[PDB]
Amino acid sequence: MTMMDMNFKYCHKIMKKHSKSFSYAFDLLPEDQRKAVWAIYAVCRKIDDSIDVYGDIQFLNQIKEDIQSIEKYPYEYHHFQSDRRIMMALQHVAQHKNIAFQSFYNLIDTVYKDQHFTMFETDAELFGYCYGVAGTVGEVLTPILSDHETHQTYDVARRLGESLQLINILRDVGEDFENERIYFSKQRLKQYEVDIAEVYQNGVNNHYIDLWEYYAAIAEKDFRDVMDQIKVFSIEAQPIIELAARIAIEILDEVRQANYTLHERVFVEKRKKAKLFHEINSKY
Ligand SMILES: C=C(CC[C@]12O[C@H](C(=O)O)[C@@](O)(C(=O)O)[C@](C(=O)O)(O1)[C@H](OC(=O)/C=C/[C@@H](C)C[C@@H](C)CC)[C@H]2O)[C@@H](OC(C)=O)[C@H](C)Cc1ccccc1
Repeated sequence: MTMMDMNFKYCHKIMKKHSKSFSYAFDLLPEDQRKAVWAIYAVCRKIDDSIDVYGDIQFLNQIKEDIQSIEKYPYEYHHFQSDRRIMMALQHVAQHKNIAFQSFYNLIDTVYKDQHFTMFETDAELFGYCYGVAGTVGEVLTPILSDHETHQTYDVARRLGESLQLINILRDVGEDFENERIYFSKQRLKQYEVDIAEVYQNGVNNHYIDLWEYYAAIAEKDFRDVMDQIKVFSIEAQPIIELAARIAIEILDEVRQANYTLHERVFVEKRKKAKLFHEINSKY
């Protein structure tokens, strides 16, 4: 192992321990792309953690400054302030791919702002947040998942990330509620007559199913459009991106099968993921 190998292996360790769902898919990719994805995943997880868990603006400030050092001087040796091994790997990636640094900065700002979770007033603000935490990630991942760095490729990758964020929301509403988080907008909860705490206590009702399915329909339409444009991605990523769309839809059906429960985390079995992947890439 070279030292750089050890940096990527560390990034992999972070992905493998925490990623119950992304990890299976992304490790189906070829080696250079897989490694780049590990470094991006590790950096984004550290960003998300810094606030949610380790509890400091300064660690987040350190991450931003490290990324800024890489952008300004991609070939200089930096004494990274945040996590050395992760930043060395990201710098290696940036020497080989066009990283959309402003997307990292948008992500960091969104994570900062989320510190004080004010509920979203409008779907526009919810979707603005889906962009900030996940559209941005799709943007970062674009030059890794594709050889085309056109408007269309970034737009598809952004939409894929934001829709994945919406699936995540739809799966985790109970868990999120326990953590003092509601992502459905106040405008939409008000329209559908849903109080999450009330539902958490008294079971799923029809007003809630309707609200949930309103947002699920948005997610499903967005995935169909991503699938329509699968070919903007590289030939090796296409099957993996298709699996992601598919698992996303499978999660929506599991929630539905579990009658929209707020009291367990539905998940797609690893064996079933393999079944879905097999089905998919026989077409390739
Ligand atoms: C913090 C983040 C993780 C949030 C997350 O936390 C969970 C948890 O902490 O428990 C998680 O660990 C888990 O559920 O196990 C999970 C995971 O599986 O990874 O990770 C969850 O994912 C899913 O639920 C996936 C559902 C399927 C539909 C997946 C399809 C697409 C099959 C391919 C997700 O909520 C993100 O960063 C920010 C800024 O949000 C990434 C790091 C961003 C990134 C993503 C990919 C590449 C590079 C960067």
